[PDB]
Order: sequence, then C-alpha cells, then structure tokens
Amino acid sequence: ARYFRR
Amino acid sequence: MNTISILSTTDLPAAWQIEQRAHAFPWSEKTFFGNQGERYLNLKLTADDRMAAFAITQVVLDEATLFNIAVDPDFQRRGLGRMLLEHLIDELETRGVVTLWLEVRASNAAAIALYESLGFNEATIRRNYYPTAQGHEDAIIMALPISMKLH
Ligand SMILES: CC(C)(COP(=O)(O)OP(=O)(O)OC[C@H]1O[C@@H](n2cnc3c(N)ncnc32)[C@H](O)[C@@H]1OP(=O)(O)O)[C@@H](O)C(=O)NCCC(=O)NCCS
Repeated sequence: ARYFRR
Repeated sequence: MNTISILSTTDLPAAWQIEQRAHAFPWSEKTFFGNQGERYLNLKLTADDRMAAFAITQVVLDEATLFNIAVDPDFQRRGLGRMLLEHLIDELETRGVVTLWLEVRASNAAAIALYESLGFNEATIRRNYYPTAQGHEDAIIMALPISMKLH
C-alpha cells in the first residue's frame, strides 16, 4: 500500500 | 472457483468495501476512486459469488508499482493473495515490465513473507512513512525482478 497525503 | 479479471467501474463499490475492511489505515475515498484509468492495470479476484480481492497497479515504461493489494478478511490465508499476485506478475511479463515495486509496513510479517517468497527484495527503507494508532511506522520498499519469457 502506497501512502498518499490526498 | 477463483477468477481473476480486470477491475472496472462497476466493481469499485465492492472493492471500496474491501479497502475499508482489510486496511487499518485505508486510502481516502477520493484517492481510492481516483486510482483508475490510464496506465492502471487493475485486477480483481472473484471467488464464486463474491469479490474476494483486488490489486491496483500502475505501469510506466517497463516498471510497475503495485499501489495496493487487499484480500477481504473473510477470504484471507486461503492463498488468494498469492494467486492474484501471481496472475499480475504473468500479466506484467507479457507487457514487458521488468520490475514490480511496492511499499509495505515494516511490521506486516504476513505481507513481507508473501512478497519474499514471490521473489521481492528490500531495496530501501523509508522511515516513518506510515501513520499508526500511536505514531509512525517504517516502510520497506521492495523490488521484484521479472524475467523475460519467450512469447
Ligand atoms: C497480505 C494479503 C494481501 C495477502 O493475504 P492472503 O490472501 O491471506 O495470503 P495468502 O493466503 O496468499 O498467503 C499469505 C502468505 O503470506 C505469508 N504469511 C506468513 N504468515 C502469515 C499469516 N499469518 N497470514 C497470511 N500470510 C502469512 C506466507 O508466505 C503466506 O503463504 P503460505 O500460504 O505459504 O503460508 C492479505 O492478508 C491482506 O489483504 N491483508 C491486509 C491488507 C494488507 O496488508 N495488504 C498488503 C499491504 S503491502
């Protein structure tokens, strides 16, 4: 899982 | 029976449910519904009736990043995760992709062991990349080389 600030 | 197919518009509400059930810190709805379209090779695994898993991947040039994989809790530890991952890898090889990349919580012993057994290696670590219920967790950045086959 990539983490987004979005 | 298990059936891996493309993840399309109609499939997204079911997958969004899976996203919120399988991740302690899921994406936001907008981010989730935004990771579709151009350059996405998104897959689902269907067990009989139900959607059991999904994977979000983006392909740029001859590398890919698996942004997300999720097996619904009801369907875990039954080999569906690996199976879906295996289908994706075959599919990327036919597409000329030579490296699959991903990020994983450093404490996800399950996911890491799966990836390791599929041939992933740790490339680099990003400290404090993930939030936790009590601070931050390290991210392990892992690369899987995909050998080219005859077609
Ligand atoms: C991790 C995940 C994607 C795959 O799980 P799955 O479909 O249950 O995995 P499989 O049944 O294909 O196999 C899991 C492999 O992980 C490793 N593993 C070690 N301990 C494990 C455990 N307690 N549970 C699951 N896997 C474990 C093994 O190599 C295992 O293969 P095995 O059958 O030879 O033991 C799924 O559990 C999930 O969605 N988890 C929550 C979300 C998540 O963490 N996603 C990945 C973020 S990087």
